[PDB]
Amino acid sequence: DRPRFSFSIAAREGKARTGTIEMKRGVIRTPAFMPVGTAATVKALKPETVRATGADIILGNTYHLMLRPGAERIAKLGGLHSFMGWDRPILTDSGGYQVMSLSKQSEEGVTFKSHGSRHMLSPERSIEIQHLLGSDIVMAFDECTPYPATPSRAASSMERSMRWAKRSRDAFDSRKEQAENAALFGIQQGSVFENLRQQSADALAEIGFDGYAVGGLAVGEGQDEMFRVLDFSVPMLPDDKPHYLMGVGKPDDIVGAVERGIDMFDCVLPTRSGRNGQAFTWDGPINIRNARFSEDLKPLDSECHCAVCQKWSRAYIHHLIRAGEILGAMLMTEHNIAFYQQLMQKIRDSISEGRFSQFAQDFRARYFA
Amino acid sequence: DRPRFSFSIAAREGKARTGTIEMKRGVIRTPAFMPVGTAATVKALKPETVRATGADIILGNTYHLMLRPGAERIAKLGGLHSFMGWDRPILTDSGGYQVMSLSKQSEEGVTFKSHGSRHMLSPERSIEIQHLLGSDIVMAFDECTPYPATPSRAASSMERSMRWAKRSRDAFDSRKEQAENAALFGIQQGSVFENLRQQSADALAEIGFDGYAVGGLAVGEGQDEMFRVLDFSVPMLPDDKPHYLMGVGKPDDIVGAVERGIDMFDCVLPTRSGRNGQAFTWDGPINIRNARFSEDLKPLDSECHCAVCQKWSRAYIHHLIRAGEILGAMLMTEHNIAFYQQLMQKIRDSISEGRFSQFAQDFRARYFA
Ligand SMILES: [Cl-]
Ligand SMILES: [Cl-]
Ligand SMILES: [Zn+2]
Ligand SMILES: [Zn+2]
Repeated sequence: DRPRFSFSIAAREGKARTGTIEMKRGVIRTPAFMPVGTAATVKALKPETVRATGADIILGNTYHLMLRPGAERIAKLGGLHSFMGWDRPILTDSGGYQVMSLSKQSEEGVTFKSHGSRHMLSPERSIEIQHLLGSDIVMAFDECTPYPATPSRAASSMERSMRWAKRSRDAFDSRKEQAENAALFGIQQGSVFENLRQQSADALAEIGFDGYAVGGLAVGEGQDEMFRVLDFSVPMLPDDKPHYLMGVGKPDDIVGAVERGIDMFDCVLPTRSGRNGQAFTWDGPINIRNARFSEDLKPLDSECHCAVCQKWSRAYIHHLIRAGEILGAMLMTEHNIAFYQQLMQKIRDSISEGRFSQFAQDFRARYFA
Repeated sequence: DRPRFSFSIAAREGKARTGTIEMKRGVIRTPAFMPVGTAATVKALKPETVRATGADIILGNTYHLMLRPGAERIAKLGGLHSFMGWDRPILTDSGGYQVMSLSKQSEEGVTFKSHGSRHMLSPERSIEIQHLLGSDIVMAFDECTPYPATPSRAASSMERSMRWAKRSRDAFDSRKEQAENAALFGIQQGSVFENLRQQSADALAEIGFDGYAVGGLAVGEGQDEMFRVLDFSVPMLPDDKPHYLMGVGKPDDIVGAVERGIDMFDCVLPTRSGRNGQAFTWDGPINIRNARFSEDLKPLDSECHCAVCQKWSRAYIHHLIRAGEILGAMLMTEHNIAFYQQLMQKIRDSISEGRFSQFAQDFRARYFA
């Protein structure tokens, strides 16, 4: 009854869009934020809590899960959805970034040492691992180069990534169960160079994908440069397909990226920085460990609708985090993920109502005040 | 409308009793197990989850809370119940054991260094701290001696504890809000010596308390010796008041202690050992980290009614705990506390039905098989 993958744009304002991706396991409202669930858990949250915050889809990692607990093992246990208890869509990263980030490169693929066993990844093996996991949105396997990259290392990694994108496409299409029930996204590369981004976009559009990610950003280029690259890169992608900015980001990063045509986001910031004591508020981030919160009976944020802000004070959460208590990480993480989802809802509503430009201005004025 | 403290025994079988303690913040079904909430949290659980497992009352610690976040601070923030979000009864230990365990003794009290500021505790100060916390069941402040104690160190600590019990009684009665809304328990001491236990029981009964704890056990004496001391010590206490065995214990410890007349228990074992990978089952404890569980799709326990066993496999929880994931600690802890509460429910039902002797035999035969 439900479709494999149907993206519908309900409203536009400038370059920003809002709409839905319908998939067999559920609907994804866009612009969407995906909580990161690296090792088959969104850290410190039950899946029901992740859903309660408003998340429609989570992200899992091919590289981590292939090492622990193992992709064939997860398949034997019934797939990633059943294993971790999340029955809605899951997007899996292909492994390319973490192989470079955490762990021998050739045209066939890459061999590497686990962060210390030896493992192989290729476009075909990445697609097969994501099939074994049961991913709903499969990412093409690419080759990343560190930042800052020379123009030579940018062009060579990009063209190989495009050759690997065609191999990923073919491996995915060769697996009937995958091609009938999942979607495949290609990844635009080319670093900060407009002509390479164009060559990458053209190659991916020639192959044909369900969605297009902007890769190679959120690697330490600063917000000004990221926005500058998004300015020319997103219009190169097919307008009628979703645009996914990998690894981004801070709340203001997300707002500016939506203003430039991005529909999907993932980032560890709300979870990781929550465990570290950083809470997001409409008046900017706060560090709850600061002594100024020790007797503050207000919730983390005065407008937030999350269950944490309905029940517990800053003072209590300050105590938990300073004491190293697990409940501190749980409450900070639930609030931060809920805050991110409320940001996405405000973005979606304001685009639908044709007042997203004003929302972005009002958001920034208060958030950086 | 609700009474300050009303203990009713609904059924008996041998020395075992089952019934209720009615208090202003709720009813406590006995025999009762109290999850330990040391630093104003039952580790890795929201209070709603603690309640969902069946807990009627939790335990907090005078010694830890007076150091962090501070008793006057908690009172300024509205009391411990409001601070941590648990609106049901709270029993607070008086500080005597942790002062000895974790941190200069005289007849007036004890001075000590925090585990490194300097602090004072006396019967009057302990009662006042528990008043500031808003405890529902206040423990008399006593002087503990390490195990194994000589007969001289046992008698001297006990008689001082009895002098301190009268001072605790007087300080409690002097505080109208405390005396009208909370209860006060005295602590029997005397180590493994029958005559000292009798002198202690007589002194406490002369003073008069709402309930009577058996102190000085669960300090490394083994189950045989603990049971031997309970055999003669519990009958010395007033029959018409609750009997509280502090710091106990393993499931078989609890069953045997109920067989000897104990009504209330607290222990860190289900929480602490849950975080460490030990799950309690009706077939005995298992360590979920063991490789034998890596592909085991069964729940932690085949009969357990808890939400963890309804949803997740041993294999998943094995992965979480081996990966150091917070959700592993959350799920193990919820299951273990739920298992303890189901044990207490089975104990209560079997005493009510006059088949507790058979339950204890059936429990032990299966648990140690
Ligand atoms: Cl994270
Ligand atoms: Cl604990
Ligand atoms: Zn909130
Ligand atoms: Zn269970």
